[PDB]
Amino acid sequence: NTIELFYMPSDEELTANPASFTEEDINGLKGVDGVKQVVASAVKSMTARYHEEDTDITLNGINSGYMDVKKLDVQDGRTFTDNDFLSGKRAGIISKKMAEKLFGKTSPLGKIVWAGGQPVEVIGVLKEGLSEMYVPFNMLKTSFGTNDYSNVSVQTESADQIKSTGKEAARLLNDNHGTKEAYQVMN
Repeated sequence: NTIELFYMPSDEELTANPASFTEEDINGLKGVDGVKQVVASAVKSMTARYHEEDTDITLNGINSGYMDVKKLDVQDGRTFTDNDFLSGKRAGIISKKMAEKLFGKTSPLGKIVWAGGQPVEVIGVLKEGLSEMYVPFNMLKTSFGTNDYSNVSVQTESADQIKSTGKEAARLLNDNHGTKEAYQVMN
């Protein structure tokens, strides 16, 4: 019962204005009829570093709805709290693979990993294939200057709402951005 929103401007759209979702967008969507939850992330590739070890990782800056909806399961340590998202703490939850690459069999919990030159305390390792770390989206703003989400889905209350909620959510997006039909769900 989730549907993803995409940004694809038409030629009619591009020649009026020479994938971006704002915080305003994420907050608006939550109030769209039929929306149970908003699933939002900013996905970026970069190197992560601990001591003498380097690996390439996926860093996901997410909102509070993302964990909610995604069956993301922490095996050791803890998951994010709503205040972690609020304050944008320098806190990260890492996959088993990236923990193994950077730490081997040593516990990563409490250690500082440097992602793209930014320090992040590992507060959780996920249940078990990819090297990826999750951090509060608000941490991306201050640390990397990332102020938009790259990927957004909405979860509906029921399956029969997808078509209409999806459409409404897409219109809302277009209206916030002043675009005609750039934002859309699959028809």
